Amino acid sequence: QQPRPFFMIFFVELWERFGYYGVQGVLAVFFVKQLGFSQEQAFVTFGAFAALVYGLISIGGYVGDHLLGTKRTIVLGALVLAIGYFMTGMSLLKPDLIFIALGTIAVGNGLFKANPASLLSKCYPPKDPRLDGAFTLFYMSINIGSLIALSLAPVIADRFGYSVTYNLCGAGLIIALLVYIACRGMVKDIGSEPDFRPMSFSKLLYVLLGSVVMIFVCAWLMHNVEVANLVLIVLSIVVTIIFFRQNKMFVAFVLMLEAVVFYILYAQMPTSLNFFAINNVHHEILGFSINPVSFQALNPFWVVLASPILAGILSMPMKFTLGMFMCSLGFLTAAAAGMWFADAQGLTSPWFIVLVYLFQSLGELFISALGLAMIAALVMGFILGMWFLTQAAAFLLGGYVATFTAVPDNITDPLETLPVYTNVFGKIGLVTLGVAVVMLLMVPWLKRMIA
Amino acid sequence: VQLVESGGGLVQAGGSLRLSCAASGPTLSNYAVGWFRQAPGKEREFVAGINWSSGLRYKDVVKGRFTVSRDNVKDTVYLQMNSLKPEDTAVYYCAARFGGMLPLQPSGYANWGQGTQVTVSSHHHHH
Ligand SMILES: CCCCCCCCCCCCO[C@@H]1O[C@H](CO)[C@@H](O[C@H]2O[C@H](CO)[C@@H](O)[C@H](O)[C@H]2O)[C@H](O)[C@H]1O
Ligand SMILES: CCCCCCCCCCCC
Ligand SMILES: CCCCCCCCCC
Ligand SMILES: CCCCCCCC
Ligand SMILES: CCCCCC
Repeated sequence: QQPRPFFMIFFVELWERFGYYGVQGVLAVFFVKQLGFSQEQAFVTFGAFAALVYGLISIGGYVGDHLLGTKRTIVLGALVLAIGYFMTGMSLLKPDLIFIALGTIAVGNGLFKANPASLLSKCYPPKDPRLDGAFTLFYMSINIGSLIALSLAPVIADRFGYSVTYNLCGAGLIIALLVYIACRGMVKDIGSEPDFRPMSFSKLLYVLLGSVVMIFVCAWLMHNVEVANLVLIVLSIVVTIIFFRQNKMFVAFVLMLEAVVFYILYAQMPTSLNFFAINNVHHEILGFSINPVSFQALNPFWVVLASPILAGILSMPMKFTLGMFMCSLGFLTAAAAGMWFADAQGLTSPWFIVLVYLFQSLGELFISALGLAMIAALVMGFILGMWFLTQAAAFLLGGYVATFTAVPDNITDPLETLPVYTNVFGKIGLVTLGVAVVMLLMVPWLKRMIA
Repeated sequence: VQLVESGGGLVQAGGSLRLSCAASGPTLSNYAVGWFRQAPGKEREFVAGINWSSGLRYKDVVKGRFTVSRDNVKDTVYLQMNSLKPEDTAVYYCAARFGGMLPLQPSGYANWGQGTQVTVSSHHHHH
């Protein structure tokens, strides 16, 4: 049904994302248990880490386009990522390695992420209809990888420990690298223009030097968030000031403010929503005992189901507004499950958490898929810069928001934590409901401006 | 998933037993461990427990007398019972729930030891 290179790209993507989510799903619990952070520290640090993971993507896109090539940067990024995962394994012996390891992962991701998408959209002539299908299939592969990692990574960590987990993440990166290399043949005429000239060692050296400077800067930032806050505040206010000095770009700015809200919301799945599942939800479903951390796998799961369906089934400000409403509903459902359908002992049905994740995934299916690709139809380099900037700012802010649900180590009564989760979740759901209402109000104006 | 209880016995009032809960596959470090007891004719009731980061919880009637503690090296959880009274006579279960919470009812806990008999007799020396 699809070209031969499609399936290569599909599986390299699956394994890379398997490693990444194998880390994300266990990271905050790792900060709390293994490094003895308090939940407030773990949440803000996870914030900084995601912020860099998503802020650095722009760079990898540019390095693949104009310095090194696309297939080269896929190899380079996979190698730096495997090194990061193995470093994180080695952090258990050497704890002071942890931040450096995370920085490596961030930089590794920043170099790698944008390229396979580029590679994929060159396996097809410019108007081949199959494109859309492949893209959704591409998304599904990401989510299959995510689905598997979040399912098994915590189980593995509990029965064998964080070193074995992280090394499995590495091993998955190595598997992706071997697939790509053993299929170099299939991509012999595919790539960007630097993939067919010989490799400039000058540029390669600059990319290595800068990668390493960026690794040490990531590590400095995740250990000292207080200054990461200021770095991104100044960078953001200044890039909006040079956006406000310099009609479709204004609709892009409104769409980015809403995407920022949606990313603040997405940031909760690995932190506060995770700890809500740990603390106030039954750890059994259909009679099976499950590790509560595995509940995060519910996000990719619904995506994997609903994206075919929803790909089989207005336009831009409308779909954005729809997604906003969906996320609003996810948090109102969480708060309501806490406030009214709890046991005498403060525990709640995991079916309520399944519904939360369904609402969240639908919101993702609208906002995340559309906004990035269609901010590009509204448009440019400066706005990807600012788009990744503000998404990173969103993750920082999400971590700060998570801290409102943080629980001291000595609390052991679900009935004492339950009111805290429901107060924060209700307030979140209500604020984003107001936001989606204003969005709806502004929808027709924006549609006229887009035309 | 599977806990091994140990330490039960017959003791005289004012005496002392120590129960112990260890686990097989998983590490008990990621678990709150509660000790429940079922007295003849009654339902399982929460005695005492310790969460994954050393938070403690106790039933009123055992405060002062029962101490919960955790050896993370040996991967074991201990319950010291001093000043035992005849109403402490029961089957004692340990239960493990992942994380930092210690709910009060047996339904908040998915992994369960086999039980151990504790009997405390009114036996006193003759005056
Ligand atoms: C809702 C999404 C659920 C994701 C799917 C879960 C992954 C499948 C488990 C891997 C194979 C089963 O292996 C094992 O089975 C038992 C019962 O099933 C589970 O339960 C056991 O382990 C986990 C963590 O190790 C404990 O939190 C749990 O209370 C314990 O009893 C675990 O899930 C898994 O360690
Ligand atoms: C495919 C050709 C292999 C090129 C590898 C060059 C490695 C240079 C490392 C420089 C050290 C900083
Ligand atoms: C005293 C512990 C310090 C650990 C630093 C480890 C660096 C390893 C680089 C590969
Ligand atoms: C496609 C060839 C990749 C060369 C980069 C290797 C970096 C050590
Ligand atoms: C652009 C909104 C930033 C909010 C920071 C407190």
